[PDB]
Amino acid sequence: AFYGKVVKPDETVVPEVKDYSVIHLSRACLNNPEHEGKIYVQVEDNGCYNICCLQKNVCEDTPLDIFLMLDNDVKIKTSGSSNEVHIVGYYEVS
Amino acid sequence: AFYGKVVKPDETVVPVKYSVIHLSRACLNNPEHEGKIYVQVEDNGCYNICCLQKNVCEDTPLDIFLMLNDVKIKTSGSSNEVHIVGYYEVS
Amino acid sequence: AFYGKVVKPDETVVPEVKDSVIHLSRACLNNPEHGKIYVQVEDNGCYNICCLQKNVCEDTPLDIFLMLDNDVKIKTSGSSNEVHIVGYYEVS
Amino acid sequence: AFYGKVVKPDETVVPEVKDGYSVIHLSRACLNNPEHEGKIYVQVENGCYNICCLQKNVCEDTPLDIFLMLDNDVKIKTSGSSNEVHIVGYYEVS
Amino acid sequence: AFYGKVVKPDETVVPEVKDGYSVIHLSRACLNNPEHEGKIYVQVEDNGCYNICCLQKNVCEDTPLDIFLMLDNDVKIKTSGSSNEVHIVGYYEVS
Repeated sequence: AFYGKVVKPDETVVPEVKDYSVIHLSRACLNNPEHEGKIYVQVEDNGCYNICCLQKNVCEDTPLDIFLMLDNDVKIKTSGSSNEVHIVGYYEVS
Repeated sequence: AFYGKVVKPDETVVPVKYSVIHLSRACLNNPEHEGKIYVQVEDNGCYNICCLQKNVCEDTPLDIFLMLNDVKIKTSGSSNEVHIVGYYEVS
Repeated sequence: AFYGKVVKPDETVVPEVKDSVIHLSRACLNNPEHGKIYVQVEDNGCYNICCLQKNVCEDTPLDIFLMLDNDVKIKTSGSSNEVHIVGYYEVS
Repeated sequence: AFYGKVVKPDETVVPEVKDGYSVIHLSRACLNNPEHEGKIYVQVENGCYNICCLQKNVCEDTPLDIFLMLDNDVKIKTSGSSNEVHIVGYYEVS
Repeated sequence: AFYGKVVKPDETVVPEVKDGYSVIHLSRACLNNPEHEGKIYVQVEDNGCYNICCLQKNVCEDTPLDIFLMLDNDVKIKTSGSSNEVHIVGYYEVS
């Protein structure tokens, strides 16, 4: 079960639950970005923690290994430069 | 069961030997054009898996699973070919 | 079961025990202001698990298993910038 | 079963086939005090695909995750600057 | 089951065999406020001596690893190059 969402800045994504109690993040990647600053991908659980940092041309992508419980209503957001981030992974149970 | 295809820029790849396919690397090959190039997956939308650019970053390892969901692979960006490599898998 | 802690410099953290094992998945800086900073675990001996700096490398993935019962310890050493540890919990 | 080979430039490696083991997994590639400063590719041969790109004092090592079928008598070679490459992995069944 | 060792430059390390577990997984190699400025390689022995990674003071101080070593093979780990210690960190695993 493939998972993918494009995380627009100032849009907070709570991942939709197809079927699967958990979600696994495998990749984060920018998309021909315009703003030239760093951007953080964050999960809100509480507390709000940085899972990765992208800064346009220097580092446009990074692998991930993040498990998120969907029943825990985990939240995903960007905070740095105003750029969209492409999340890619797969669904998983418990 | 080894998997490998060279993705020409103006070519969209649909990978079915096994049920799922695991991507292990995308890598350039003596590229000539200098801009960035993205590797993309289409499964209900079109998502970037990685970004490659001559000199800056010519390859990256991958850990992406795709259900053989009639997923599609394409490159976007520089007029450069990209070597996708991985392996097949059941369940 | 998601895990996350912000390890302030000169605060030594023993990870919270959600009802047994913990896997470290990421270490990452956060708009740092101040050189290198190391993330360390003190399992008897004290081992560097990763190295972060302001401009060269602000985050890195991790793949570390830690026993919570073994009272393993986490600390940063070097430049005084906060580090976001992120991972997930696991049993046995 | 540990696997290790030094892939000299312009010498084609077909990994020795252990009886019992059918597949071989590549886990890491790394340079060794290289002399020529150009880039070098590691390749596997249906077709001949670049599995990694290494370069002196720029990117000397990389992790790998390549499974190769031993019965298919697949081939490994480096193609670029005249530098040797250290492949490390393990033998495996199914 | 955590594993960690600091490989001094003059030392060949054979990882301790914790019974119950059979394999050992290397997760990281990382320097520790190094003093010498040359590059240093992390190597595994056996018949051969193979480089798993390369570390240097200012350019690249750590790298992730994903190396499986069978404890049955009593493999050896050493660094060769600049006189710097390298912190190997990982965990034990069964089968």
